Amino acid sequence: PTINQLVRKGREKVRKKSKVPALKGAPFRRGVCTVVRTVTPKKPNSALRKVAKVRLTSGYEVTAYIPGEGHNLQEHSVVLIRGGRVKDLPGVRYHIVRGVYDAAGVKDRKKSRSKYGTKKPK
Amino acid sequence: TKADQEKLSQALARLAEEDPTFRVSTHPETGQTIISGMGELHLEIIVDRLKREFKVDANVGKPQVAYRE
Amino acid sequence: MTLKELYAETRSHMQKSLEVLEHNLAGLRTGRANPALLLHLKVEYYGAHVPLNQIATVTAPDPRTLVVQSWDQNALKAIEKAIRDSDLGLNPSNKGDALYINIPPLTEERRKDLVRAVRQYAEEGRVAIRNIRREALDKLKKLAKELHLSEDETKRAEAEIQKITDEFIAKADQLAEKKEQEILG
Amino acid sequence: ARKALIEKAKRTPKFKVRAYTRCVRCGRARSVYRFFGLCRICLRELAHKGQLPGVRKASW
Amino acid sequence: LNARRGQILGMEPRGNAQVIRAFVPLAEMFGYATDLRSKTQGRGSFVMFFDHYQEVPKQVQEKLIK
RNA sequence: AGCGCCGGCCAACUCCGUGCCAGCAGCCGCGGUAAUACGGAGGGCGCGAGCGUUACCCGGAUUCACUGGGCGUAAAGGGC
RNA sequence: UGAAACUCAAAGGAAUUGACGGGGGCCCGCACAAGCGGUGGAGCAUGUGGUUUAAUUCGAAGCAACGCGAAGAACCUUAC
Ligand SMILES: [Mg+2]
Ligand SMILES: [Mg+2]
Ligand SMILES: [Mg+2]
Ligand SMILES: [Mg+2]
Ligand SMILES: [Mg+2]
Ligand SMILES: [Mg+2]
Ligand SMILES: [Mg+2]
Ligand SMILES: [Mg+2]
Ligand SMILES: [Mg+2]
Ligand SMILES: [Mg+2]
Ligand SMILES: [Mg+2]
Ligand SMILES: [Mg+2]
Ligand SMILES: [Mg+2]
Ligand SMILES: [Mg+2]
Ligand SMILES: [Mg+2]
Ligand SMILES: [Mg+2]
Ligand SMILES: [Mg+2]
Ligand SMILES: [Mg+2]
Ligand SMILES: [Mg+2]
Ligand SMILES: [Mg+2]
Ligand SMILES: [Mg+2]
Ligand SMILES: [Mg+2]
Ligand SMILES: [Mg+2]
Ligand SMILES: [Mg+2]
Ligand SMILES: [Mg+2]
Ligand SMILES: [Mg+2]
Ligand SMILES: [Mg+2]
Ligand SMILES: [Mg+2]
Ligand SMILES: [Mg+2]
Ligand SMILES: [Mg+2]
Ligand SMILES: [Mg+2]
Ligand SMILES: [Zn+2]
Repeated sequence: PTINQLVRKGREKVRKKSKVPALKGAPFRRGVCTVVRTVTPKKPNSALRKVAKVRLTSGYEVTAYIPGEGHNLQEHSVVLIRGGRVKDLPGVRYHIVRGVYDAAGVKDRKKSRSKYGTKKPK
Repeated sequence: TKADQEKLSQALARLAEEDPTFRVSTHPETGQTIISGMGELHLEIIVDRLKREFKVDANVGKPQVAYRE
Repeated sequence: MTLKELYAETRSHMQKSLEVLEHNLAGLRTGRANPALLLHLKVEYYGAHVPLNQIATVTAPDPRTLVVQSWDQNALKAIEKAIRDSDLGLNPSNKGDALYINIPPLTEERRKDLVRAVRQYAEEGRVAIRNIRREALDKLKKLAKELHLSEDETKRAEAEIQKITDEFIAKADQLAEKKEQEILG
Repeated sequence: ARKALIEKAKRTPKFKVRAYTRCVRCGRARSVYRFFGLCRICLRELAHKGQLPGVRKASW
Repeated sequence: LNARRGQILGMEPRGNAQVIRAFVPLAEMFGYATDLRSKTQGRGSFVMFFDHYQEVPKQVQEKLIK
């Protein structure tokens, strides 16, 4: 494009679309669950991953993932959510952090405990 | 019978620091472990989970009349 | 053909549409003490999906809880993952040849769509009835004509059809009326 | 029944019709030649091995 | 409930329906699991929690020792 | 003295359990009875009173290109 | 004139080597043709499918599994 053109129109700047609307500018957001569920993924993976629809304090109600083995989450459970998607679970844009509020850590984690809210063993 | 007795005392040991309401104490006279509890449902899930997560070669009675004098 | 056999045919024809209503009303998460609400559900028995009424025994002892008495403990895990199936949002316990499902007090978000569901199944039943009745008058239009029958006769055959039709309507109205009060209760 | 049946074949039985040749290097109950006592497989194994005297590849 | 060694405390309504509350010793509380089905056509329920201690009558006292 | 990692990017390896399950995953992708990828252990790499995570800004993005991009067939010559 | 939410880990450009073609060209093989005797149909022999059965042992599956592993199952062989 001519130097003249660039003076007239100008190099259009690129916009960064946020990847987490429900978070609403926060690092974390509290919420309460509406469904306890297990959803099969798309190809070529087959399982039943623990997913919990959560209605947040931001007014939002999205689909949240429950990482690790064994959850205690149920309806009316209060939980904290962070970011994080799942490449093979469409719709799930957020992770539920273990060890916060009514969400309790995995039992008998040894490796990588701080990610799953498991205290140090005795 | 017989050599898997030490997994029983180690099975409910994983539940002593996880559920501190019921007790596990052997009987002096007659001599046997009695798994205390709070109710039928309390001592149905302990019986179920051990039989299906911890194998436990075991089978129980059991009433619950647990009298005191 | 004739009259008595047309009425029996009608009362028979309308019954099937009525029972179909009752089927549609149980299989809803009603007061949720119902057993047959969980009786039909897609499972996974040996790769193939099939209704669990050839797999287990649903029985509703107490109203607040419910048991899905099974006879195949490798199917209970196929059922358990099939109860944890998108819908009811319930947390069942399992094994010890047992499978308990307690029912929370129906929320006003679900109570909202429950009544709405009942009346919907209600109207469609009636439309099933009324559409049969018109089938019956056409059975009567030919049958009176075919048989060279009287006029004041073919009038009462209509009213006698209405009598019959207001039968299956009042019951249908009463079915979905009760099933509601169990949801409002 | 492999090791118990080749040992059965060493023991002379109760009646002589039950006499069956068993291979003397692998243990086949079929295709066993009385001239070699082996079998058609252990014939070909040893034919190419030459340890069968005279037995050579035929080609006419 | 009384032939189950029961001492009634009162009744109140709930789901209309109605709730009844009493004191029953645990020993006579086994058949009651499925007995509420035999009576209420499967429409009743219960909960049951422990409470306290007392002194069983000498009819069952002097016969438990065997 | 704790935390993260130890399939490739990217530094750091074996054993057992599991059997397209349970779960990991930032991308490509792992698990269908020999899993350096899942959980544990032994072992190793990296940091240290801190270590990992999420959120956002810039960088790598020469991918809005003034420095410093293009437009025959890849996105793009305006019908004339 | 002309968005987005949402969603995908690619959508593409040319070219290379294969394979395929109800594409072409120049060929060969009892491939068709030209011939001659057969099978399918009949009765039996022999092998499988199925069912049967206390068992009717297992394998072999278009060609390239079916008078095959068996070039000798009354017992033995024989695994049921
Ligand atoms: Mg310590
Ligand atoms: Mg008149
Ligand atoms: Mg051998
Ligand atoms: Mg022998
Ligand atoms: Mg041979
Ligand atoms: Mg690291
Ligand atoms: Mg590496
Ligand atoms: Mg390396
Ligand atoms: Mg190595
Ligand atoms: Mg292990
Ligand atoms: Mg990890
Ligand atoms: Mg791939
Ligand atoms: Mg392994
Ligand atoms: Mg890794
Ligand atoms: Mg590992
Ligand atoms: Mg960036
Ligand atoms: Mg750089
Ligand atoms: Mg740089
Ligand atoms: Mg730039
Ligand atoms: Mg580039
Ligand atoms: Mg420029
Ligand atoms: Mg460019
Ligand atoms: Mg173009
Ligand atoms: Mg124009
Ligand atoms: Mg090309
Ligand atoms: Mg080419
Ligand atoms: Mg060609
Ligand atoms: Mg033939
Ligand atoms: Mg066979
Ligand atoms: Mg095979
Ligand atoms: Mg050939
Ligand atoms: Zn041989």
